[PDB]
Amino acid sequence: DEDETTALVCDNGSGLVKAGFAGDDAPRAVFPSIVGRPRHQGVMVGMGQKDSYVGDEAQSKRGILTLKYPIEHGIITNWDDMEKIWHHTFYNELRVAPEEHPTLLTEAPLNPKANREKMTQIMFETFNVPAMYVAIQAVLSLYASGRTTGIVLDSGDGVTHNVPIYEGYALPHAIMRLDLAGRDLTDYLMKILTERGYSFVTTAEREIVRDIKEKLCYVALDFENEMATAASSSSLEKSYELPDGQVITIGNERFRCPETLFQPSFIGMESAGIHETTYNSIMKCDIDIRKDLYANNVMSGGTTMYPGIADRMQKEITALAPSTMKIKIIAPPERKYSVWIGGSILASLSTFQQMWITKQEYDEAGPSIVHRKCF
Amino acid sequence: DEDETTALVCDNGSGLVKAGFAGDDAPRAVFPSIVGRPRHQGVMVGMGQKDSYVGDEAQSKRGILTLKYPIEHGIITNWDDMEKIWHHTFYNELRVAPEEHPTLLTEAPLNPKANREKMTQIMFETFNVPAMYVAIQAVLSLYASGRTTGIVLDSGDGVTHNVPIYEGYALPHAIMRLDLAGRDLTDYLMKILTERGYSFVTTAEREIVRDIKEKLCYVALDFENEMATAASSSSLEKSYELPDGQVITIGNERFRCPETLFQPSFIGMESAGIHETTYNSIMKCDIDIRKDLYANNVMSGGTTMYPGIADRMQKEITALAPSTMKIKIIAPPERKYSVWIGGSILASLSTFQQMWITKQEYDEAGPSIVHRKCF
Amino acid sequence: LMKILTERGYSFVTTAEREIVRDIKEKLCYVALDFENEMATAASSSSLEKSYELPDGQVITIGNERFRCPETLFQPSFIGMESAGIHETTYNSIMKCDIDIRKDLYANNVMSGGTTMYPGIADRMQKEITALAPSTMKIKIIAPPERKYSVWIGGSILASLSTFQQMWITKQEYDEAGPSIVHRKCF
Amino acid sequence: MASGVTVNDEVIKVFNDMKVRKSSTQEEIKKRKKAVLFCLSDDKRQIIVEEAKQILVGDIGDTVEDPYTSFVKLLPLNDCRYALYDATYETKESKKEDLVFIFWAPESAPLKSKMIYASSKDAIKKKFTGIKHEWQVNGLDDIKDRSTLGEKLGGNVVVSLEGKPL
Amino acid sequence: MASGVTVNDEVIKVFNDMKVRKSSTQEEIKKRKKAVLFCLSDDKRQIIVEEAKQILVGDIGDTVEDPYTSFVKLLPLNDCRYALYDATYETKESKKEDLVFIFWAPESAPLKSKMIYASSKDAIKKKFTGIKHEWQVNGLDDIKDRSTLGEKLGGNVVVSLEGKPL
Repeated sequence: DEDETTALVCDNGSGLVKAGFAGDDAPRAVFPSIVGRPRHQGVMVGMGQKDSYVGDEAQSKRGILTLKYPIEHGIITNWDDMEKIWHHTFYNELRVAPEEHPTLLTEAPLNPKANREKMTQIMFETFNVPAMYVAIQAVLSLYASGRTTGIVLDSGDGVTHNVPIYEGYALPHAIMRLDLAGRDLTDYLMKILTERGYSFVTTAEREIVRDIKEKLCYVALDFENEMATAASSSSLEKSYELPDGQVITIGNERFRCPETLFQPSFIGMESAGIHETTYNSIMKCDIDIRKDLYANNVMSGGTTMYPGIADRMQKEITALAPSTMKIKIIAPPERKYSVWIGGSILASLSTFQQMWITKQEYDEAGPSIVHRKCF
Repeated sequence: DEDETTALVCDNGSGLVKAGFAGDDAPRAVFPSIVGRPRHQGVMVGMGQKDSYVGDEAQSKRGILTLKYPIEHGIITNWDDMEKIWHHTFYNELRVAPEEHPTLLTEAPLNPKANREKMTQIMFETFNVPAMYVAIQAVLSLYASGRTTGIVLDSGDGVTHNVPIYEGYALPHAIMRLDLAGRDLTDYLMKILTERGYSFVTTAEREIVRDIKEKLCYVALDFENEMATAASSSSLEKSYELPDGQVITIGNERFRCPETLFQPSFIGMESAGIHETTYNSIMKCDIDIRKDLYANNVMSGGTTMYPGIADRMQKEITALAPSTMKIKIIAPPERKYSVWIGGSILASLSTFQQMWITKQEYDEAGPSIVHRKCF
Repeated sequence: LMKILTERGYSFVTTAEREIVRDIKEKLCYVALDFENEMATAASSSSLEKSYELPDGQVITIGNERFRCPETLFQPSFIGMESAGIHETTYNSIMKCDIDIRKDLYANNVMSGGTTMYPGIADRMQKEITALAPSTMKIKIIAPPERKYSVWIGGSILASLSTFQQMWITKQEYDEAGPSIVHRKCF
Repeated sequence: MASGVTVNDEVIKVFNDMKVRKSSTQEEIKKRKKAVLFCLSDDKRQIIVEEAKQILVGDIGDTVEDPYTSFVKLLPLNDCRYALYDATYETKESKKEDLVFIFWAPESAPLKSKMIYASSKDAIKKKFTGIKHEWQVNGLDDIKDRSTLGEKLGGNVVVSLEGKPL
Repeated sequence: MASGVTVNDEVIKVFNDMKVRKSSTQEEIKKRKKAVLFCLSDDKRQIIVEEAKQILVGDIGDTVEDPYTSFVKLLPLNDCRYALYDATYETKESKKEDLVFIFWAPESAPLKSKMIYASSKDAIKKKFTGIKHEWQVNGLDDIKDRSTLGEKLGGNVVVSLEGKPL
């Protein structure tokens, strides 16, 4: 009797949770890590059988919830709403009881090892999973670009993490985080639109500005060229309809928005820009491998879906790096799910009980099992 | 020559410049040897009321400066910037012109001896000094301990050094630098606070984390035993209230920060730890004198102020040195200022007048007169 | 204010009535210190309802509207935005300032503008921000007498100073330095 | 002409006696300035020195219980001024002898004094470079208490100040 | 199970034929080839051999160039593979010959090939004791050149590779 247990694949992500089945190469749900518990203010119309409104449920229920974020930076900032992420994902979105069905979870860059223990715990205590694994997000994103050594990133609405890697093993000295993110780019896009005189004030208006960010914004090859071209050709500004035929136009904002990720002073951030942070991340690594890092710059993450960003990164890295260095930036056909797609392939790669922890190995070794196994 | 004018004592240490008057066993200035050299914005800084910012005044300039030293690693990387540091030390922080009163300085950690002729220059040429002297740092701390023989460990916010001394003479072939700077144990401390989820990233928060360094850290008597105890010991976390009243806690990271002196591995460095560097330094000295050096290990610098450090060295040295020998660690009360205190004691004796190099000798004999008075 | 004076059947619409609704806003409206207390204190009084009078001799009555009106500035949820209150926006603004200066913003909350003329508003602001801020720190609000005009009054005092010697924004200098003169005639 | 009052280098003469020391055996005891007052000149153009008790390091023996305490028996109750201080304070790890800038602007003082004086903050703070602390003084009853001469430096002194326990 | 996947003993058999220089009299004539290509099996548990022209040393004496410069005309353009090669190089002092592990992963290839080959390549790297150099290669002109191959054998080498000036 030969059939295989189609495992569950939850990327816990950079505060954007991504859920599906293993070997199926599309998600089944994907939502921002928001859990809303109720306010007494407004009207609350509780017609489900829980108080915690998770992801989509909070996005459809403005003003009347107090929101709390169980993951923000890829670290789990809270546990008691984070259960309710997984709980809703299994029993409402994926539509299964985990009792027979193995689960791949993901660990993000810089996460403590006690957060593996309580993840290994909760999957065997609260969700009854027969066997589980904790994959490291950056290595899945690197392996989706088909490299074993190189530098990789995620860049989302949470944070941007840079991770240099040698042979699947991440180099911890040189991992860097830039906390200027796609959040601040969305709310900066909303700023420059209200400066142009267009109203956006609710979260239901803000997530239409977040739509405009995804579908209409891009990185310029350099700013002043694009600005001079947009000024001398006002015809390059482009229209957008809202979901009820009310029309806007946006142009010079479409690059002037993403540009502040290469220019921290335009938004009032101390830090290095992504180019500086990437070069600093490579430069805090060992002197031999730096040239294979320069030649394996894998762009991945939600915000890296912008046009022009790989083109601009090749330009910025050749301004920072010595001219004897052969730079090769890579930016694959899909970038916001590269973690989860690598996870779905890895969670459908059957055979050899090395990485995946079966229930019996927790019932022998306790929570410490994950540090014998997830090398 | 017996005139009641009090000499200006300036210690450079490893990276922490300290200044005041002689006679007083307490300084008037203690600061990091830092200079903010423009990051990109040089043309927008250069239309200001000055170009170039030194000291604490440079740390209150957000993002727009690359914050570096002249005396970065016990050696100088720019002389003009070192003069700008000493000119700020005398004509700002201490409020003096070195013309009015003589000055005692300290030889920089492991420098080639022509480095102090440029120090002799800048005193007599730029600051118009009447008379000066340059002492070896570690000998002053050893004489405050009241031996003439020992092995002095400096550990400052610049670098760390083991310096063997026999009867006032420093044994040069066995002085061993450990490239671990207490300045950038703060970089590690901020990195491991980012593993607690905290967003601390600015130039202001870095000196709040330097207060956390000197306030809340302690050396664990064993790391693997404390890491095992930490999982049960809810007593490990210590509270800190931030400048605007918001309370945080720091636990494990209180013993990681000092453990990076015994495990340079935990900050990703190839170097042996302070215990090994002390042993390796004694074992590059002569077969008889090792006997006295093993009994006279003198803890000095700033990053030997951590509770448990002398205690922990009395453990680790007895495992590498033979149990037939009589290993003792010595750890003075005033250790972090011992060098400058000894510089003030040296600049408050009266036995021989023209033991200083004078301006009147300098103007005919030049800088190299220094090696005929300064050991 | 006229969206709740609708509950009394006053079908106000014109600029000639917006005159009268302005005059209730200036001469009759106050912020509550505790909204439940000010409702209970009104209901335990033998007068809460009171007449105002229009210049032509006609009369209109106003009651608890006097504090139901102001209160939606302390919570925009009542008029039906998602937006936080002025105290919450003040402390969110303070919280987004640099850690080495947040300490002194607590003590230096200057209330200017036309809507700061309601009684109880500074007093309520100090009572509200002390629930938001860590109570080791101390809060201080300041609302001037001529708080209505305070920004223009400080402008009138600046206008009267003749010491142009490090300014030079003039109709000679404009024609070299252009529209952007204002950014190159300051430090 | 819509433009704030300009300070010139008369104030830098009085601050010479601050910006540098001399030898402690005599010269500091006659030439370290501990407190001095500055005012707007009522031609309405510049901040000048107000030659009403320039306090030093001799006078502390004769009458001056604290330097600033003798200066708090001059300072106008309902009008604004500027001042300097050379603060003598013992800490855990250093004796500090550091320069402070004072804005005196009583909470009840005229808006028409306050605005002219307060907008000169930039102008004086550029010229009096070598200061390390700033005292905001909101009236008498925000500086008659000897401790807040340490709190307005950042409080972290925690040993002694002006020869008094702290 | 997320473990990666393993080699059939076939790859280890041909590796021990390939890793040595063999007897000059016959084996280095028409038994020594110096290139091989491996594939991941379609049950997807095993790494196995595949086609790619394993040209012999003697075929260069028949009618051919160096076997690497004829192997590289049969690399899958749209699938990831492992190749193994004995690189014969010719320096400023002496000849040397060293074995290279070549992970081939072309940028067009399926993500589901990329991941499984990239994870399992360490579990064949750690099986071929006698490799001294390694590369991961993704463009056809990464893997097809001898000059950029001599850069990965770099370290003062220079001169020649497979009888060709570097």
